[PDB]
Amino acid sequence: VKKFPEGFLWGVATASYQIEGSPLADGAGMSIWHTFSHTPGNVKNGDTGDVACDHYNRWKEDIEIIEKLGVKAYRFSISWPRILPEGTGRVNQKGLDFYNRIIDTLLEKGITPFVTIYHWDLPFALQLKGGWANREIADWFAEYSRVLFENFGDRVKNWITLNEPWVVAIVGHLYGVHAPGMRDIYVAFRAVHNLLRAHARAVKVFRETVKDGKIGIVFNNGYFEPASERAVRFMHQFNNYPLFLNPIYRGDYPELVLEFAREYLPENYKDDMSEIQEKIDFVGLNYYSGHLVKFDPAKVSFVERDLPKTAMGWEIVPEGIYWILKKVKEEYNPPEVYITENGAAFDDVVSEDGRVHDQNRIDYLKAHIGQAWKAIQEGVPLKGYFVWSLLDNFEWAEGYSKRFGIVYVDYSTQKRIVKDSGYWYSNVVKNNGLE
Ligand SMILES: O=C(O)c1c[n+]2c([nH]1)[C@H](O)[C@@H](O)[C@H](O)[C@H]2CO
Repeated sequence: VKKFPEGFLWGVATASYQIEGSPLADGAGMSIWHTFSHTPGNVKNGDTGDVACDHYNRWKEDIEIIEKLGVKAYRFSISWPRILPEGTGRVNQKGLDFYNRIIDTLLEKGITPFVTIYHWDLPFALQLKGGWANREIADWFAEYSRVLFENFGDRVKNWITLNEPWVVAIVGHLYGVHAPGMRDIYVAFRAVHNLLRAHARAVKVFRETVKDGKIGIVFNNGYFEPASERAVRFMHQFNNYPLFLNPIYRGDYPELVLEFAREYLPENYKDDMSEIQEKIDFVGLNYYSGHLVKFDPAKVSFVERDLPKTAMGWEIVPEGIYWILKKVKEEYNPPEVYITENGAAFDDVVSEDGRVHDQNRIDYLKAHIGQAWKAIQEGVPLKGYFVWSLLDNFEWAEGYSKRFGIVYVDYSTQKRIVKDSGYWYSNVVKNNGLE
């Protein structure tokens, strides 16, 4: 048996735009994912977040599902434009009411809330003012954060500033695959820098406002391996937590990041580094996949390997999660770590028996939970693990076509069907580990 520490946090994870629907209900401002997904060509099948899982009306049912599964922590995000429709200034009481009911319900049912302040749904009003490209976002984010702390900090004690700022900056502003859909390398690296400055301003306000809670930040990570026998060192420093943690902990960008991108960063960016080092309480790592990497005249390309893949076409590489856990301890030694996301998309079918027999997702989860256990044995301070996702949801530019839930969602009726994964996971949580 692989048993976890006493009081280890077993959780599930969602994001506001991915599950809620009703993006303009009760005075909410538009977000950039609303305008981006309503632009033809940007999202698979013309899918948008207009309805999604209808969690905006079905929130109680979904929480009752979390409770019924015995899952102990729920990671969810707040939609900035529900709270402040123009991004700054006016506060919308109905948006606060929405998350207040979610928060109180979780606490009643003994589920611990983990709130992601920013999970990609920037108010459109602020995008008009440049969004992450604008230095003033540090102030706009700080004021948004202050609102959340004041309203919810009496009850929510675990906070995440940003979800995957690498994706926000690079996929949003260089690849243009995500909102706001831009393809400018200089904008993209100014967004990296501003995401850091905004994160740090939010931490600073947190210390002044919620004197008994904890705050951290979440990164996407890949397990990169070299094709022959440096481009791997780069991918780690650039795609993984070092891009942000080197500034946070060491006061500058990683070495290979500066080699590639010094010219794209603002000229006096080092002026902001002392503020950027605002102390954080934990590091959240997301992990999904491994990649084989070769040098190639960003001077990097991926080499496809055989290996089982998910419906995303992501190579299943469970040892990556142990690696990334060991490497973060080794490189930055954060006091606490969480796996804030881990999961897989598979082509899920409801059998005639009414169940979803996702043995592939179970194999995926079990393999990665084992590897996280190992890192705990070898001393990594991992305090929690979060499955992405509770529900099948809007998977960004893939639309509804990728299913990550441990609960199946039938979109034509909004019926939730717990998958074999969910039941299996429920048992892991109950036992506090693998049997
Ligand atoms: O780092 C990643 O690969 C990654 C995967 N995911 C994410 N980041 C985001 O945090 C979620 O909003 C996604 O829906 C989820 C599944 O694609």
